[PDB]
Amino acid sequence: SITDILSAEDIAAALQECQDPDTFEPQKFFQTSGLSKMSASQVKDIFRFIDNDQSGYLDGDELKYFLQKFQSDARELTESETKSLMDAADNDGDGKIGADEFQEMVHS
Ligand SMILES: [Ca+2]
Ligand SMILES: [Ca+2]
Ligand SMILES: [Ca+2]
Ligand SMILES: [Ca+2]
Repeated sequence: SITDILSAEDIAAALQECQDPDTFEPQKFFQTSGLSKMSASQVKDIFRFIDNDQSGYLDGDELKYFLQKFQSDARELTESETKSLMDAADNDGDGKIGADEFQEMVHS
């Protein structure tokens, strides 16, 4: 589980940092949560928990509910914040985030 990989305190800190709407920034979240320090294998396990429909890609509602995978009572991302996530990750113009793209974004 995500819980088996990141510390609960770092997750709590990351959510605290982006409590107000339109303050989520991918890079800050990945740093505060500790995701940017994890190995490729650990980042892939997190990717699998976020990919709710097991399509192999993050898209649609999975972006809006991104924080909710870390704590089920977290807020939804705004449309602007979901666009920031896609802008940060997409490199092949398909409008979805593959596992490779996720790894590259997290480690940036
Ligand atoms: Ca490391
Ligand atoms: Ca998916
Ligand atoms: Ca909570
Ligand atoms: Ca893509």
